[PDB]
Amino acid sequence: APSPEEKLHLITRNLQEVLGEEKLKEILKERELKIYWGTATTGKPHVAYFVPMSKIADFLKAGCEVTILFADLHAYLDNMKAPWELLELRVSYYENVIKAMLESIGVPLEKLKFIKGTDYQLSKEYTLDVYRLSSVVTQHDSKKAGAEVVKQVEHPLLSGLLYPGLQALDEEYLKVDAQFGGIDQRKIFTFAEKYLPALGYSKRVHLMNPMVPGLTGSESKIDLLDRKEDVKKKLKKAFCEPGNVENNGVLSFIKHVLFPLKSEFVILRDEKWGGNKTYTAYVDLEKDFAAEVVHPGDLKNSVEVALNKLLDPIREKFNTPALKKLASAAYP
Amino acid sequence: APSPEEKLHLITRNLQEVLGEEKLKEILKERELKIYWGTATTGKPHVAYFVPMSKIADFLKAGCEVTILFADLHAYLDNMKAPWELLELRVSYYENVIKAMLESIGVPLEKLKFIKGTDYQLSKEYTLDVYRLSSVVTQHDSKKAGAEVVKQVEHPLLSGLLYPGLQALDEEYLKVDAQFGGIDQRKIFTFAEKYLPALGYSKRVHLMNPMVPGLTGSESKIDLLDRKEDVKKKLKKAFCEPGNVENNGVLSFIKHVLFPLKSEFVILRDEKWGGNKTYTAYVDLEKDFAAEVVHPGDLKNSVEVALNKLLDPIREKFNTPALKKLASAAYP
Repeated sequence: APSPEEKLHLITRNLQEVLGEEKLKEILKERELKIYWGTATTGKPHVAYFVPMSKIADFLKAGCEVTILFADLHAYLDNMKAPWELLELRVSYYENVIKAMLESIGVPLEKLKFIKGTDYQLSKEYTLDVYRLSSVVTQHDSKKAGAEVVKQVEHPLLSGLLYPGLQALDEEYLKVDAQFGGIDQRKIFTFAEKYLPALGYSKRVHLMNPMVPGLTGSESKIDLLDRKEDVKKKLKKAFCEPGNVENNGVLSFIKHVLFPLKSEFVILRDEKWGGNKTYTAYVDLEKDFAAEVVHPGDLKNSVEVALNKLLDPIREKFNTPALKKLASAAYP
Repeated sequence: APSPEEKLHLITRNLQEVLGEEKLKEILKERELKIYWGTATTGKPHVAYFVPMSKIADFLKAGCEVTILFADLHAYLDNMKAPWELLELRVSYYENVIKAMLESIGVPLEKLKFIKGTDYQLSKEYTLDVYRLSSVVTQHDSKKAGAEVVKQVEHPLLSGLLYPGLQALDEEYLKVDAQFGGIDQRKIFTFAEKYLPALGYSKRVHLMNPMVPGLTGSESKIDLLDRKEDVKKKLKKAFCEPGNVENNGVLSFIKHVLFPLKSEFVILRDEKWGGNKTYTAYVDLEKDFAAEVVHPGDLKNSVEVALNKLLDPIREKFNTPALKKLASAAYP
């Protein structure tokens, strides 16, 4: 063990949609799945970044080979004045924060690979394939395909129409069986399934997470390096309506990040209201929240303790001289 | 000699339009002009190809450094099934026919350079600049810019929007001061003058020939290798209306190809109608044609003799075993 059925469950739990189940099962009967996930390197990640990271951890725990693609070429093109280093210092900050996050979750990293787009997206073979793609991709499909995902400008750039085919070719050049992302990427993924065969390449399996509401919703966001006192204050302002299970950023963070750690979640609650309870199925926590026997305040306190456990080793790592230095440069 | 004024006259005679006269004169006060001209390598050239070749000959005679860019990458992308070799055999046919044409005109070739697009259009620096261009070129300007020139399809390809910026970057990567082409390329040329500075590169001088009506007008066309008997028959079917000087493919071929050889043209005419006459100014031939004292038949006979003089060494070169072989392969 784990068996092919167990691997399939770990790979696909919590996803909104799977494209390519037939090929996914054929691969898992024989060998480990190869998957990539792309990240931008521009913003400053906050605790929402744990939602894709929780699936990356699942893939690693299932035995998959996981490549994380850092989009540095794209980052430079959306801010060409944005000085050289600063872009690659931010790539380096993202690489170090992802490693720390996965170490905190607690998964084996031997099969995790980090690649930068510029490592190969300017190579002659890849560029020739981009030209081939431009000679079969209609201008329509590229906008259609990119109908969301591409930031929407008034005088839109050519760059926008190139994005979908570059993402498709990354599947082939990273030599993976599958790409993971969000359901908001669905039209990019179906574009890749249509047009890779035109170039003689295989369509890939596509794994799509839901768009998970933010924890604070339901700067102002909890940064991965925020200290305990600010985690505490920001979570106490989090929206969390009593009995609301359908649209609740606190429950969503438990479903997608905290419950999966050990397939359980501890609610901290005063003895007066029943004392602590350990849930072994998310649906059971949902039922009690909908019944209003788990109060929002207690839900938030329960998330605060578990989240601070996840953040503690990351904050400690980033307070060493070498990473404290990097964080300041990447984000003056 | 020749002086800067003489070079300017040879470079710009017969053009429809010059963009960049100020920079052109500044360069010719100091050094030789560097110019490129691009050619496709797909069709089978016919005698109309002498119209751009006559300007290439002028540039060489003026002392310019001339680069001819063979668009082989573009040729492959518009026919990817179109087998490898066959595309490059056609590049080789075009290289050999241009050399023979210029040798027949009689110009020095020391400063003529042949480059294939694939020699550099897949290089990392060039590709990065293509991505930079895509991040400043609006999708509008590229279609606007490409409003003619790009073959017009119903479900148009992305490839079409890339063409104008690739042509612009060729100016920089070929390290020229100027690009020559047809007036039908004007919107591509003004695109290059707008967007090269965005990348930190200089705008170029642009030299534009008119769109010259075909000789036969005014397969069915005279191929550069057609034998004398077929030249004769095809020219006798050429349209050439008596007294018509404004739209006359026979007069246009004389203006753009034959008169420039020695800045004269001999009309062959029977003694009954005045005998032969040597014109030293095209306007003088135009006046006599408009006066109907040069008959269409005599105009055509005069072109037949001069054209067969131009074609004779080309036909002889292409009848050697090595070039006869190449012609058949390039065009089964």
